[PDB]
Amino acid sequence: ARVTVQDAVEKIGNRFDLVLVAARRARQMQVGGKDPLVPEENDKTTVIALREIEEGLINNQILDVRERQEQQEQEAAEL
Amino acid sequence: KPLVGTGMERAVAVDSGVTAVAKRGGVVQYVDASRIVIKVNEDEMYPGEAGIDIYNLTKYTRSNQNTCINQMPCVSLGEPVERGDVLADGPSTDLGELAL
Amino acid sequence: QDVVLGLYYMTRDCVNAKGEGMVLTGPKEAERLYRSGLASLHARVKVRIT
Amino acid sequence: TPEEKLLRAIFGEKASDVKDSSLRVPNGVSGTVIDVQVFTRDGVEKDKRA
Amino acid sequence: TEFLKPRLVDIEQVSSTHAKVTLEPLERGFGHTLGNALRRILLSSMPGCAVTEVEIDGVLHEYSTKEGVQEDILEILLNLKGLAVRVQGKDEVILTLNKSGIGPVTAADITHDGDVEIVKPQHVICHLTDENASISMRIKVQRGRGYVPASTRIHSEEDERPIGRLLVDACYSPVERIAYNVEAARVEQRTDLDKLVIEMETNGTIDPEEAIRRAATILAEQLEAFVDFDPILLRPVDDLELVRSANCLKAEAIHYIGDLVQRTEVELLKTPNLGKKSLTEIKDVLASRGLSLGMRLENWPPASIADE
Amino acid sequence: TEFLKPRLVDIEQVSSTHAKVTLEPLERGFGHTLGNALRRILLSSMPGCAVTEVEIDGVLHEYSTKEGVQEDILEILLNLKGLAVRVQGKDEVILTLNKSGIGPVTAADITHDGDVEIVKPQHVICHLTDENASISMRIKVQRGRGYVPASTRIHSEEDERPIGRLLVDACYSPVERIAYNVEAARVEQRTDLDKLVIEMETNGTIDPEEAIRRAATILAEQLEAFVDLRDPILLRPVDDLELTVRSANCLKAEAIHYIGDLVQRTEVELLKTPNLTEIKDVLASRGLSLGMRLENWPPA
Amino acid sequence: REEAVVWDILDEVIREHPVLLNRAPTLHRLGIQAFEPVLIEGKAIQLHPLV
Repeated sequence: ARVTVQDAVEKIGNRFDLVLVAARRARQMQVGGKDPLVPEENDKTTVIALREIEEGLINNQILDVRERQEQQEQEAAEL
Repeated sequence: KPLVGTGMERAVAVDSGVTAVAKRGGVVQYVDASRIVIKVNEDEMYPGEAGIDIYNLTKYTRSNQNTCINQMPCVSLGEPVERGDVLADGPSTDLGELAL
Repeated sequence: QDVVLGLYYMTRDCVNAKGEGMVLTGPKEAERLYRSGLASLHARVKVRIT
Repeated sequence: TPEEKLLRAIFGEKASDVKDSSLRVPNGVSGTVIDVQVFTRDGVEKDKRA
Repeated sequence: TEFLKPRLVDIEQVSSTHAKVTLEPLERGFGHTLGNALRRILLSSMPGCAVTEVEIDGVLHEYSTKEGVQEDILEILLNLKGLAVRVQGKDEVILTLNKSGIGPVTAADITHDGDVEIVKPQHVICHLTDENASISMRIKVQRGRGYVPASTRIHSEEDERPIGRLLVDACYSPVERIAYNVEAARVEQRTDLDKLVIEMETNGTIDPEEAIRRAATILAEQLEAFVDFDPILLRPVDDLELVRSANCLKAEAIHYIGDLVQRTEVELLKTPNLGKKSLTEIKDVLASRGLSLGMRLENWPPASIADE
Repeated sequence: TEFLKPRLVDIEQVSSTHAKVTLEPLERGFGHTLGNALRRILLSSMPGCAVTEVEIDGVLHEYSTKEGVQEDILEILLNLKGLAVRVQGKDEVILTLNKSGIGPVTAADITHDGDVEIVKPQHVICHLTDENASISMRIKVQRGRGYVPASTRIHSEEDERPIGRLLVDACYSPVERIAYNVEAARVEQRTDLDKLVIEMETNGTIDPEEAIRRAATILAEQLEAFVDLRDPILLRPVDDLELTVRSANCLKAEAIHYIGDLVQRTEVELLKTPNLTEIKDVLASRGLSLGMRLENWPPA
Repeated sequence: REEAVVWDILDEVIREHPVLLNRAPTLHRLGIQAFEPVLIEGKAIQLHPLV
């Protein structure tokens, strides 16, 4: 969170993928125009993403499902 | 002035080339915050010249390290002045003593 | 260096100060005592902790 | 460049053949000016201030 | 002299015995001042009633033991210190405590009257081990402020008390532990001033916010000799849940509320469709919608114009 | 309860610089309450009158030198901090000072005013040495509390003063240094009762009785937080409409500056000019009309 | 021009914005550690006593 990253690497298990699951995650509010799922708490998005992980709703896999289903709502939408 | 001194100041402050050393003596005739007019003692005097000395102090002027070198008077109006005195102080000097 | 003196001054055992071996009920009221001047820091007592 | 040329075209602004090299205070300095000193070349004219 | 008086912003209360009462801002040199100048009150000078004297039958001193009791006499003396009480109108009340049964002796066991107020009835005072023995003691309550332990109390009580009468370190003040701090506070150019943060936990028999009212009075009383848009408003007159304010406005080329508010009800009512009863159906409209007599409209007409 | 309220008792005024105030009654511990809590308030927030802006003719800046004066000019500004002057009513007084010939310009060389009370007129300000030495300064005196340096006034006021106005920092605080003691007060039936002497040593300008009357005035008001509290269209000009060349030849012939000045007139007040459907087209779009009367106009 | 809103736009940004502090010679891996600022008004850098 604001001070440490222990309680999120208890979930992720690595000191670099917690950066990498949030390097992927924390662009969607800078230029992606989206909103988080937790209470915002006036936070900069490099910890808003860290909040979403350490609230147990995000690992690397569950990010990969919302990025798949976005593409199959543009694929037949053209046709 | 410093309270725990070492008896070295009024030799090292004098011979530092920053104060005014009384080559001759006499009484202070004219004293100013610009320069000092002193009149030569008559047993110190010479039959050629009249015997009136002037020392133009060097006011607010830079140093190399961008600090200030102003010399300051410390003498009084109409007072006896020995030879070899501290007529006008240096910048960091107090009455002839080093005051860092 | 600074705190490691002050911790050593805080926890000490001087045999003489005041209130040697009196009763206490909590470390809150231990700080009722020293802040009142009615005791000292380093003086042995009989207490309760949880 | 033709954007600025159009800005020249709207307002008719004619920046001359003159270019700025003004000696300014290094920002973050306070104080008071205690001397202006002038060194002019030999034979060349002199101005009203000097 | 244009002093920066504060406003209290907040209490952060944890439970019914605890609070953190912050503040911002003060000037430098009064934040450290007040946060100490109250702490000398809450230690020594807050008036309350406490347990003072202790009388049990069949005892001689507290170093001794009592069979049928789990604990020591000192630990039972310890409990009455952690006991909370409130004598309302009297100035010296004595109570009794008699039990039987296998188990603890909670603070319901005191024979009280209506002027002595225990806040914590679950407070155990003794434990009976087996059914045989029992506790029968008498305890005494006195009023004062601060703290006096029984060391210097017997230096101040020169009574040659008979054997069997005990004395505890009285807890007169209600404050159990308070602390305070100083952080920095900002006014939008001056980031030099100091906030006040105070942490406070007291016992029962009080509100944790009532003390800072009560104790800061007493320091001050010492000083008195020293200071001496709407949706149907986008909608014509036929659809506003009314019917004699609808049919007779559109026949002056005002088909809507628009020029109704600029035009004057001395002429719009003088036209041969309205009159002296329409002002109940225009001015009551202008009560809820706020518009005036002659008002300039910000954005009235859209592209749509129609009728019925 | 058995509380006891104090009285101001004694003003044993030892000097015009050195003083002593006793105080009684005080209970146990409340000596350390009211011995301490005044002292931190007393050392900072006392309003006094102090020198701010000394200005001499013929001296451009604080690093210049003037003849007939024995002293350097910054040092004379450092002399002029130590001035105790008791001013009563206003907050700004401009003293004036003159002298001629040999002789030290001291603090007894001011043309005095009525509510001006110099405390210490014997203080040395300068030492004129020449016969044609004639100094002349134009000093602003103010009245304030706290500390202000020179650079604080600089950024806070963008308004540019004339040259030669040589500032001095604002040492307002007219207390110097205090101490106090806790001894016993002799009241018979209450033998624990304790007295308090507050020796106050400072400069002039302050009667030490009123120093504490204002000091409790400071403290007893910060307890009051505790003893109580627990149209853009209207100003739009004529050229924004991309309006027709014939009617802009007329609205500039009918001498109307703003659109609020146009609707100050009505539709009838436009028809007399040669060379209504256009304004009835465009005013109905962006939220306007005609015939609307304006009052309390213009608002500049 | 050091204008009025300039501070309180900066004050929003440096909240939850990390930063580095490095001392030469950074003689081991802890010679360069991240920090988070809390803006003071002054001219020098205040450090935590256990770093």
